[PDB]
Amino acid sequence: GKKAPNGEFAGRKLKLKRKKFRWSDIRYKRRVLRLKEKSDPLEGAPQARGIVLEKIAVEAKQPNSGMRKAVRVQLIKNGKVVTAFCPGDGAIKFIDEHDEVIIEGIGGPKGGSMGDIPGIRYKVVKVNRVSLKELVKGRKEKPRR
Amino acid sequence: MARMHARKRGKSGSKRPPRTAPPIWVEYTVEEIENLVVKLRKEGYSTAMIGTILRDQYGIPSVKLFKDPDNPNRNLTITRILEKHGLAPEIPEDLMFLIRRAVNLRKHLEQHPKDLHSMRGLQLIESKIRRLVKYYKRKGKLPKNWRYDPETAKLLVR
Amino acid sequence: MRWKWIKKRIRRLKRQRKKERGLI
Amino acid sequence: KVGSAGRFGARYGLKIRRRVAAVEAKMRQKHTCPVCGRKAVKRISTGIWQCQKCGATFAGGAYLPVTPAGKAVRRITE
Amino acid sequence: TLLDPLANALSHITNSERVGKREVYIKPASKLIGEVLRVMQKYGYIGEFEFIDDGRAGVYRVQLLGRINKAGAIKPRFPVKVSEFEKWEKRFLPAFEFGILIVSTSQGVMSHKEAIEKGIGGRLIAYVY
RNA sequence: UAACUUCGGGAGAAGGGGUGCCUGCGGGUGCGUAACCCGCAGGUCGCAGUGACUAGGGGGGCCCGACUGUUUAAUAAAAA
RNA sequence: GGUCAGGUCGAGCCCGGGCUCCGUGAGGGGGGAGAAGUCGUAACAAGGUAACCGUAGGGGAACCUACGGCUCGAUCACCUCCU
RNA sequence: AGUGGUGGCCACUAUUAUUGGGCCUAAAGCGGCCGUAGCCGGGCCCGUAAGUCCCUGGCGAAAUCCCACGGCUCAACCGUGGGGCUCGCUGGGGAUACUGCGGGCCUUGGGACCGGGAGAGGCCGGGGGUACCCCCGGGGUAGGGGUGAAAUCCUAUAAUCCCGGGGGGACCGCCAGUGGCGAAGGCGCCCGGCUGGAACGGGUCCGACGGUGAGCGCGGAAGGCCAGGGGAGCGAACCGGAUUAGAUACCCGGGUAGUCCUGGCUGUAAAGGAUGCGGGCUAGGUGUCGGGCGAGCUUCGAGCUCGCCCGGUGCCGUAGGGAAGCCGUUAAGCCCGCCGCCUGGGGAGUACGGCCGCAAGGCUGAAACUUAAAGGAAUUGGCGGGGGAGCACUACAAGGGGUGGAGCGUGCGGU
RNA sequence: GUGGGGUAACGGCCCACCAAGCCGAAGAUCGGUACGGGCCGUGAGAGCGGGAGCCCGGAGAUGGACACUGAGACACGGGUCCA
Repeated sequence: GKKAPNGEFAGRKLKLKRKKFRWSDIRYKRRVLRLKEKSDPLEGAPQARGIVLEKIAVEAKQPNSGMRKAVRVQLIKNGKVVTAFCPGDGAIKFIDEHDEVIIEGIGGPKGGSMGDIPGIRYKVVKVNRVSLKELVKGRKEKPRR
Repeated sequence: MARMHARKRGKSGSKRPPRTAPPIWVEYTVEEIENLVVKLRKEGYSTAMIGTILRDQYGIPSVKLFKDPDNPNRNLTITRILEKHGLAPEIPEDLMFLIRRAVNLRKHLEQHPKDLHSMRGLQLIESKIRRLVKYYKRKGKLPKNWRYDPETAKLLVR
Repeated sequence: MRWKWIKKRIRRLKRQRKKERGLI
Repeated sequence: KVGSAGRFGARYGLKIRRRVAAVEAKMRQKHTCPVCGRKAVKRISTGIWQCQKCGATFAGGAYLPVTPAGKAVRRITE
Repeated sequence: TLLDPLANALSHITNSERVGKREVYIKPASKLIGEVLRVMQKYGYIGEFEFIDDGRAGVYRVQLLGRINKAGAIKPRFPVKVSEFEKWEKRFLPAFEFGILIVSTSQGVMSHKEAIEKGIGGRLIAYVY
């Protein structure tokens, strides 16, 4: 070859080669460690509730346009700061401050985001445990709040 | 052939004689030719230089092909004959010459200092001798208890 | 470009070792 | 690590005591005696070096029995 | 240096055939070469073969039919059981019915079908198609 | 035994533990059991065994001068 | 069961050191985003100063000069290859 | 009677390559060697049967899984039988191709020997000239110098200019070639001694001593660091001048370390063939360097040349390979053994710790976060104070009139 | 290593004496994480991922320490005691 331990009893050499190089994938290293868990604020969980600290809006990037409605939350789960994107059409009536808001991830932990958002990885599904997404739709429950 | 170890070029294209049928164009016997080897060894010739002589003078193709066997040691030619007589030391002539050069070099580097090229060559000759010796000690060409270090080298030379 | 990165790093290191040397 | 400076302590300043430690170490050594071929050459006095074995006293450098100044005189040829 | 000589002897034979040369001169020279040549010759995938006996360097001169497209050896020379003969023939090789997965057994060199008939494998030596 | 380090040092850092007396042994030196030195074991008293006398409290940070030395004999021994 | 002498198992408390993780602090460094502000015009054609590089000093910045290397080098760059 | 969302895991993903991936240019060859551990071993024989294959027998609980049939309306499911189960362990008998080991053997690999020969290989000493510079003397006036133009600057008891002499440092135009030598970094005046390596022909010698090689060890341009010496010219810093809006820069006048030599020390490179090392094998042609060999020519010297042969460096090109450009016996071709290394981009070659270094630095070496691209080759087009060539009168030159002045006419901006 | 104690019993388990060995790069020691197995999830396979109901074996019962009765506990709804 141009490379390898091909010998009969050489196999430990080969097995280590592969073992070191496997670590070169971030996604493999994260998951075995628990670095994934620690980094995401929900702690590897699907959702967590928290209290809306204040309503802030974030700016659109250079390709795009649009001023997005958002909540800065303090999780009741832990004691950390999260930024969570709130949808809704006329969004702000539906969403409410200092009530309990429940935040979920979106789109995987790919680390990327949409263009209209400078860096928000998170979704607000629920406000007072009734979805925002019901209020977007006209066919299940038409606007409320 | 071809191998590289202190050159960036291949080895020479020379080969052994294939007159592997016994001589009959020689007109000297085995007996006369042995007689010559004792006298020449005694004179001051080393065993490579004897065999070269034998090919030119006495006209044999190879000294492997007029005198193998006649004693029961491996690869029977000159120094095995001598070895049974006690005219050859056990340390191969090959090794005797390598060792002699390895002494010669320390003495020049001293007197001539600032030799980079010659210094790398002293490391290289020595290194090769340890590897050759490591096989010989086992084979019985050298004693088991022998070691090759550079002080022992100087001893042999002197 | 190429010059920039390296000298910046060498500045970054010498300031850090300065801030390490005089606050121990 | 010290060559011979460690008697002095931490004192005199690193560079000077490093230099002294090297130069004296070399100074103590045996050196070629082209007289006998036996050597034990020591510095008796200032610019004086003497071999114990042959009783010979001869002039030398400050750290060698030969001087680099002296070699230049040799090198020029008559 | 010269190590694993057999793989090399097969490898020369492949290059010859890719060119479509009439013959091959095998510099390596063994019992292994000649028994493998006899197996090749029974199948009639090679033609007639000469061994000159020289002790300077034995030579084999091989006729090429061109019926061997590729023939090479195994990198580990990992061992092979009787149940396992099929597994290696489908897996690696394009063949399915060509009947040579050359294996060495206690008798010499055998093919695939010949290994079944006897009932004996050994270490997997190489392949031929 | 720490920070620090010019690898010398910091260091006796810091901090812990034992130590009397009697009775039986061992090693070492010697010379023939004389002359000595250094340990061990068992027994055992008091509140306390360096019991008296003798006999350093320790640690870090900052400033200055590197150091040892010298200075206003006799108000000033220092950052001079 | 009393009280006490000798020996063993032996927590809990206290003291100091070692190791390992978490929270956190004036002040300070860079990073990814932002829209608009500020200076120059460096790089991309040769960008009107061909560029890179290791090393060394200096510059408000893009950078510049010295030395040696390199062309992934400008060019009809013409001992020569190129012409 | 679910559908849909988020989070995670497995497939898709040959994005972990054993099946089933790579390293000229896409990410990736270690600056090079040495030899340790380890991995791997030519031919022939022989002993063992450890590895390796076969057979029998002990056993790997039930459940889970498949197939079959049956029961519950049916089916899921469960029963029953058969088959299989992480299936890692055990004992005896046999075989000996292949492997391991012990012994014997052979020259095919490896190292070694001898003779002609070439060389900018290394170490030392001697020495020549060219050119610069300084100083002495002669000669000889008014500008020299510098540039794209300039300016600073330099010069009158005299610079530049021109001759003769002495001293000094440094280096070697021609020679010099697509050329030669060294492991690599690299190596160029000429002469001599000392010394290392190589191609080659003759295998004369040991007889598998072999290959690779984690670690380790060692060399390592330039500059730098330390000491000493040397200093003619050159020139970071630096001090003016110009250019430029300003120059921070290109340009010019001065100028220090340094450049040189020795002793010592550190270690980097686009240290490139961006192509790890060793071997076998796979179309050729031509030139060239040195060797061997047979000739012709001959100034009778391999001086000029041809072929065979051996090694090396180049051009063109086959099979094949490559994304393509290319590569192609000097492989990116076909194989084998081993080492080093990569797995999107930025954060970052940073942080933190350790290790080395005198420092500068070197080695190792993250994470939070953010992103839908980063990259390679070619195609086509535009473009370029990029190169070459050529035309045009709605181009420029030549030439003749005119606008911008004034007043008016007319349109527009503004008001 | 030698003798001995104690246990249901082997044993540096514990003890006296005597020696200076034992272990390591085929990764010791240290930090960190984790009941293990039958199986299961996925994948054509190779492989990857997993230890959940359930069965099998061990471990625990506020944290720690302690004995007695019993073939069997140092004892999951027993006692003593400390936090």
